[PDB]
Amino acid sequence: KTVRWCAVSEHEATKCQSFRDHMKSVIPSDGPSVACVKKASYLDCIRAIAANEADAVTLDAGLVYDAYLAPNNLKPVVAEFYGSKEDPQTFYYAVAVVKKDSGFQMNQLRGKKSCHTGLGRSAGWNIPIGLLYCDLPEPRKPLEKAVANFFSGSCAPCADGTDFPQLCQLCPGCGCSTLNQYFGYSGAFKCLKDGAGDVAFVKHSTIFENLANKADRDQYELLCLDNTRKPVDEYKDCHLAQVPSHTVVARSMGGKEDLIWELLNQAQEHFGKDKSKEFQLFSSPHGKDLLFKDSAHGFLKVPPRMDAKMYLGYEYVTAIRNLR
Ligand SMILES: O=C([O-])C(=O)[O-]
Ligand SMILES: [Fe+3]
Repeated sequence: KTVRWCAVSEHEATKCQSFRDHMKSVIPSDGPSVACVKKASYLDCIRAIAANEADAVTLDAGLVYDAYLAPNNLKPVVAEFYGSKEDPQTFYYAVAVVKKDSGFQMNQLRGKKSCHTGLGRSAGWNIPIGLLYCDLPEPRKPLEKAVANFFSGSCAPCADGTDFPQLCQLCPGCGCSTLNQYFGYSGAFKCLKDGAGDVAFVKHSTIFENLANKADRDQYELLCLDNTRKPVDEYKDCHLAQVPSHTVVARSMGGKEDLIWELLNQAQEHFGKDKSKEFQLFSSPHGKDLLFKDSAHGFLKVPPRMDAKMYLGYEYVTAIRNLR
């Protein structure tokens, strides 16, 4: 059958079209195929899947939690893994990247400018805001406003700029897709690189995906929880938290989870890491982290009928619930 993949905005749509075309060039007419459904935000994708208008979309773990809530109740079916095929990692590190010598520690973030990957995402929001919660000025609810008040300007993609204007000060409109150049891991990093923000809440691989030369990376550092700074290569001993890997989600009823796995498992063999000169699942000339994360090395099938809370784990679920 055909898996209707939900692509968010034009860059992902282009990659999705290529995914469909290349799969059809190596997969038999009776094999798994992919169709593309374009949406403006992951939120529209979640709704589309619940409404039987699409079948699959890859989501950051914080969003996987949101997708599980009523009335969507989507479930994780295929997880990304990082690191390498030999040593698959079903988690990653949330870090706070800053420029060398900017003069401030984690406990001095008040009044600084922040670059977030997006509202509700693991490394860019849930983890850092959860750690800074008590530092935020009262009233702490709504959370978005308290965060806007704490920093002196930010970019929080997907936030409502009408109600929380300061959250889009660094990226007018707070676009929830790659149409917003400061959206996502690499978008938040660019926000820091360009000088718009003072800190970028991203993952441990982010700076390495954007600066190939160590000499350039040496101009950046990481904020550690003990209020000290360390080189970007020392993230294992200077991170905010470890979080679950991104996962493809689907409906619980008539969700096609078996076909989604068949599609992706065959796809990673044909177009996975370093497999093809024609197409790549984990990179693209059209942008970074389109459909799947560039840092992913493959996919693993989620255990039978597992729901979001169980997949995420008690530690991360507690982190989200405590923040809220
Ligand atoms: O984890 C995050 O912040 C993301 O995926 O954007
Ligand atoms: Fe993420």
